[PDB]
Amino acid sequence: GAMGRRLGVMGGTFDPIHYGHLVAASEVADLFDLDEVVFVPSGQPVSAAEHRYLMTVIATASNPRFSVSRVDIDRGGPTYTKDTLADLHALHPDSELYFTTGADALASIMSEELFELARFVGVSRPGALTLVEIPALAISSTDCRQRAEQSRPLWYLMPDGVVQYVSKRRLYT
Amino acid sequence: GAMGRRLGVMGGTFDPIHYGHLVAASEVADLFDLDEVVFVPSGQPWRQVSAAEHRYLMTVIATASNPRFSVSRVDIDRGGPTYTKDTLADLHALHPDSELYFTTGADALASIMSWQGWEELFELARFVGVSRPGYELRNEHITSLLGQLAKDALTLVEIPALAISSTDCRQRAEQSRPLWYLMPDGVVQYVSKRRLYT
Ligand SMILES: NC(=O)c1ccc[n+]([C@@H]2O[C@H](COP(=O)([O-])OP(=O)(O)OC[C@H]3O[C@@H](n4cnc5c(N)ncnc54)[C@H](OP(=O)(O)O)[C@@H]3O)[C@@H](O)[C@H]2O)c1
Ligand SMILES: NC(=O)c1ccc[n+]([C@@H]2O[C@H](COP(=O)([O-])OP(=O)(O)OC[C@H]3O[C@@H](n4cnc5c(N)ncnc54)[C@H](OP(=O)(O)O)[C@@H]3O)[C@@H](O)[C@H]2O)c1
Repeated sequence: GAMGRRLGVMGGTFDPIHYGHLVAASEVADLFDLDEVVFVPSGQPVSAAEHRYLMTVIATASNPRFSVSRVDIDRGGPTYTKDTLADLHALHPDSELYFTTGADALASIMSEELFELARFVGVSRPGALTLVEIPALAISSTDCRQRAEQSRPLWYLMPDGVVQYVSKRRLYT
Repeated sequence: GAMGRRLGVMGGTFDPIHYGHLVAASEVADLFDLDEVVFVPSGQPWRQVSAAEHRYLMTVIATASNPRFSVSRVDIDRGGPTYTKDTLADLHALHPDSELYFTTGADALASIMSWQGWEELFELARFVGVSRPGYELRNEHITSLLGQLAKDALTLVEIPALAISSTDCRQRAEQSRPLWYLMPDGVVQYVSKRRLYT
């Protein structure tokens, strides 16, 4: 990008992924001049990992600057962000890494050397380490699961392909 | 539908249309058992908006894939300032056997409720005010007006996705910031190709 090789790392459970996440990634990419945003579904932080992976693949497929990595899922065991960053650094060693996730998740992970590996960006609804406010994050995976539980439509909260994956695999019923 | 023939009427300026609007229409359709939602881009405002045809076309682009959404020209072709009374009369004439459910933003519905002659609107349609998070009615006259209304005549529904606003979209466009995932791809491209907020 304009500020050198930079890579977003969008950590999350994504159960399900939705337009709030996609908007957040898109915004964070623009603000920090990122070349790409790798979505990394957590292995073990909840639907099976293959579902969360495929929903993320379906959702990001059409964007040339988004991709999905299985590094946390394929590692096995609990998911640590130091391992995610190590793996992604090994793949893109000439890029500066920008780890992006929900601000609340980011408030907990800091319970040290993580800052040697990456810059951290916390996203939330409004109200080194940077906080970015995203109005579309009023959409949440919790509402999405409840709507699916109650048989209410998910249209326009997420890509059609993800609306259909959730319905076809009966994910939250 | 499950409670009879019902048509959603989704009234707005739509400058631009966004996923908020589309989520709102989809949710109200489900909540009120509506067979169809007709989007009605507004004509002249009561303020500078993009030309009516742009707003018409973004709305067509955005609703095309949905079998239950359509777009009407009745307000853009009437001319003068848009009165929802005229919208409803026109749509009533066109869909004589449907109960109409006029749906718009809660703040706009309050303005409609402030207009002299509001009573005759409820002879033509039921009303749904869609609000975003943090919405509060701060009008004691309008609050008392709600008590004049029959059961199910007016319903308020909070839609988290209406945090996305047309005002924020126009600002993002003005600031060369991406609109991806706030609105359908076709609408992002329309805005860019017609250079709407430059
Ligand atoms: N020890 C560790 O290294 C450790 C510990 C905890 C978390 N983490 C990491 O933190 C990340 C987040 O974990 P999680 O999703 O399981 O947290 P979570 O507890 O499921 O969610 C916390 C909040 O963050 C939001 N959120 C999560 N991921 C997001 C994203 N990428 N973009 C925007 N909002 C997002 C959530 O909204 P939605 O529900 O709508 O997504 C929710 O409001 C993962 O990469 C995980 O590996 C690491
Ligand atoms: N006296 C009258 O009969 C009278 C007077 C005024 C308006 N109206 C009618 O009221 C409707 C709204 O007018 P407008 O768009 O010009 O109002 P507006 O002032 O531009 O909108 C006020 C608020 O309502 C939201 N909103 C508008 N239409 C919406 C919709 N269909 N669904 C969800 N949120 C919506 C707006 O969000 P966004 O910016 O994101 O859309 C904004 O937060 C139109 O059909 C208009 O003809 C009638």
